[PDB]
Amino acid sequence: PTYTPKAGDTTRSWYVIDASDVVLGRLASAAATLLRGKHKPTFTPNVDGGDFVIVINADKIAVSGDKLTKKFAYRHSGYPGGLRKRTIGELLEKHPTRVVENAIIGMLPHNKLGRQIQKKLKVYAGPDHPHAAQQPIPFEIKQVAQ
Amino acid sequence: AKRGRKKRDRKHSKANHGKRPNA
Amino acid sequence: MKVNPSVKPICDKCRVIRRHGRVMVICSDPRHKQRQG
Amino acid sequence: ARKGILGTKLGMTQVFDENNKVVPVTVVKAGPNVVTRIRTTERDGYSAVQLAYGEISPRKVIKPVAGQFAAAGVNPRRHVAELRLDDEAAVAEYEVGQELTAEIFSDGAYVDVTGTSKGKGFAGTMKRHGFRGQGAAHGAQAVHRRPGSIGGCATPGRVFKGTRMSGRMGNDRVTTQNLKVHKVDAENGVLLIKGAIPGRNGGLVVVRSAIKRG
Amino acid sequence: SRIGKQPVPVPSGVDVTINGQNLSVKGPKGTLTLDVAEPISVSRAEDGAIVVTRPDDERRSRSLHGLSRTLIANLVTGVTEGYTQKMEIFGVGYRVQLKGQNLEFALGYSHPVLIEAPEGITFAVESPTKFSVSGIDKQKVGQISAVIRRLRRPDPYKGKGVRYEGEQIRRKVGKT
RNA sequence: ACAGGAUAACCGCUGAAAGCAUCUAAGCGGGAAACCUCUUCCAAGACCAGGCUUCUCACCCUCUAGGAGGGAUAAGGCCCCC
RNA sequence: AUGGUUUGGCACCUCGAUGUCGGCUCGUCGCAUCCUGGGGCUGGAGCAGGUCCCAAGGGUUGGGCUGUUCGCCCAUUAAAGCGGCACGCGAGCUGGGUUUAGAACGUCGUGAGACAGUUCGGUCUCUAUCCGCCGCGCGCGUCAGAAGCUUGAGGAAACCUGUC
RNA sequence: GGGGAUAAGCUCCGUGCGUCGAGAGGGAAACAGCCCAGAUCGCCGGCUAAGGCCCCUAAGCGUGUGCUAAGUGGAAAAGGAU
Ligand SMILES: CC[C@H]1OC(=O)[C@H](C)[C@@H](O[C@H]2C[C@@](C)(OC)[C@@H](O)[C@H](C)O2)[C@H](C)[C@@H](O[C@@H]2O[C@H](C)C[C@H](N(C)C)[C@H]2O)[C@](C)(O)C[C@@H](C)C(=O)[C@H](C)[C@@H](O)[C@]1(C)O
Repeated sequence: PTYTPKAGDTTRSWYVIDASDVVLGRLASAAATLLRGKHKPTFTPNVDGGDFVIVINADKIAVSGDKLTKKFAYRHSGYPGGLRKRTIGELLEKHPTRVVENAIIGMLPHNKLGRQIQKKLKVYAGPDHPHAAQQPIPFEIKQVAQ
Repeated sequence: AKRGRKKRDRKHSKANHGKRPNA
Repeated sequence: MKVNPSVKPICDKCRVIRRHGRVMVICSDPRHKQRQG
Repeated sequence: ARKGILGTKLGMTQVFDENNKVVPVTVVKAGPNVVTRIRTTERDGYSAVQLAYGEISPRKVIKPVAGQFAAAGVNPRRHVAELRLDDEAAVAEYEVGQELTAEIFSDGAYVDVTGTSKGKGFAGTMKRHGFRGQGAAHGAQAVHRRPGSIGGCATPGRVFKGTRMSGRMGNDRVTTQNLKVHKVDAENGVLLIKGAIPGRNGGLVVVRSAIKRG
Repeated sequence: SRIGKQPVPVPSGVDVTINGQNLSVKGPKGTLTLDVAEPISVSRAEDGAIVVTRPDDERRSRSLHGLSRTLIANLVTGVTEGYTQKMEIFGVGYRVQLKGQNLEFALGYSHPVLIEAPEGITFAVESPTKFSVSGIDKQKVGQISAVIRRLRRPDPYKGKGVRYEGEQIRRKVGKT
């Protein structure tokens, strides 16, 4: 029988990704891989094993092309004519962490488990984070050559 | 009009090979 | 400023340019001045 | 800044101007107010002052509430409210224990009075949202007052959240704007606010200097 | 290109300081700051002049070359000579008198209009119906001269309003 | 309402590609009841379920002593009553 | 060429039932804008226009005739917009029209009868289970139990305008 | 090929043409009639077809040379256009 994680088999570690000057799409897919625990060989779809991912410098993140002014982030309140949109440029100015969060949130499974994964993603606008007591391991986005 | 043109278009998909039932 | 799908240099002074991805025609005479849209 | 003081609505009456014109004023008791606590940016994240009002027997005040008053060094008061200012330059005008009176206002200064409206209970759509009705003759079967159509049919097929229908009304906070104050009675500590302020006779109101005309 | 392939002569009284892609020029009339684009490298010939170079021949380098060169020459000329824009006003009862650093226009409106001088620009009135605006930045001199030109709507029938001296405005005839 | 920000149509400045010219490709500006703030109200079930304070801030029993179960309490609340 | 609202073409869902025109009450959406807002060009002197571009926040009257939608007319108005939502809306209302049985006229038929001809009269049923929506509570959670006073992410309301 | 307006998811014909009807499984987001392939049963073994290999989502943010600035990709005509 294939091995399946037991009660206490799961383990966690903390990763901090410098979001400065990283492409939004590229950074998000890297974080969405970490949070789901895809890197571990102990992966199991119905058990979360992802590692807490801290994203710092979340307001410097680079978006290519004209997407800073022509990409809208829509939201509907349910009331008739309640569809209000904010272009990415505005969404970065008011509260910048949202742009990184949504682009990660839409990368994870949408089921109940994907709601549990979100609890393990902390993203901050500034270059500093309060989680220094947990000793995050700095993480960088490379690509295995084939 | 909008509905009709969209159905005839999605027959061009790579996996349909240019044909689809009910055109 | 005429707005037509077809814009042409009506007179010899008329010049055809492109601003922000939209074709215009600029002439000293304001009547000739038109824009593609 | 935005002067404010907690008051009690006493009633309406009528007084005459120097030009012999008649003005219908509302008498508001702006009783002495004690500043119990000040909210600063470094402490709380906003700049606001917390007033207290009304006389209450010290046996009635509950122990958690009593400690808050003793720590601030003032006697307990029935109502405690808070006015939100907009900068630290305005907070410095206030200190704990300082007492406010009706004198902070002057004759002719536009004020905004806030209070809880009167209670009207379960109100129909003819009363709540000011619908029309349907005719009382020419054959109307039992529909003299009910609203009528609610939506389309099968598209959308739902009722479209936000539609106006029957339900409880009144008894909700509301603010009146740019109410001139006709006279600042000094001895009795009473404002003569020209107009009809919201509330019920003997209900707590908050009178503050007007946003628009201030 | 052809514009970009012409060295920028710096007269003897002008100081030029280069820090990579950042350039600052100091002269008698004041101090200016500029930054050049990434593709173009800006260096100084030992003769005491300015030379700009483009590495390749695509749109970006070819287009940026002519701009970047002629941006410096405006920068150097501003701090040695400066720019003065001369204007003149046409119309009956149209007056200009200077108040401090601000300029006031009597254009026939029910009220008089006032223009404030931003930093680095100065207004010098010569006659009631003729004045001038002077400054360092060619863009800022031309910018304020634009705003002044927009004070009154164009008038093809009588020509009332503000003008440039050499400006020739078209005029039609109001007959019927 | 007043005021502010980014804008549409439109008007521009400085400007090469293209010795000239061009509001544009790099930059900089003006610009509407529309948009974001501004006014009123709801709002921490906002599951990231928030903040500043204050009060109580401690007593027994059982199985087996690991955790759980039971009872009596404080600050406080509810019920009954006007 | 767009749009799919008009007159049609097809007969694919429903004939062990999808209630059909006008009016009322209630809305909501689009902009191809009637007023208000910003502009270009004018064979734009001024007042007033004409045409085109941007703009959907608010507003868009009361009556005479007809079952009328539509239309003509009387008074105003800044304006009296065009359309979608089963030609919105009858388990919300009317039944004037149309389309049952009575009756008459004109016309067709030898006759029973008939007329997208006209005229008078002619039952509008139902205790809301589920989603929906307007309101109000009970339980638990927010890592001890409680009480004050709040920031507010996110929503909702409003936005009209004339004369002097 | 006829009828139609060389319209219809229209209608009538031909076809050792197919499939559905009477057919599961993979692909086309979902989607009888399109593409791959005809299910005797079991297996926690392997190779492939159409289709894919940034995350959802399995396997490439694959290698070389170029092209695009329009989110073209990820709807369209006469015609306009340094
Ligand atoms: C009083 C009590 C009656 O109420 C009425 O008079 C209502 C008002 C009729 O509407 C009368 C009145 C009226 C105007 O319709 C409202 C007229 O159109 C016809 C004659 O029906 C009804 C409901 C008819 O339905 C209608 O039948 C139509 C053929 C189809 C229609 N719809 C589904 C397609 C449907 O509603 C129908 C067949 O008589 C129902 C059957 C079962 C009955 O006989 C029942 C037992 C009746 O005794 C009754 C309901 O109690």
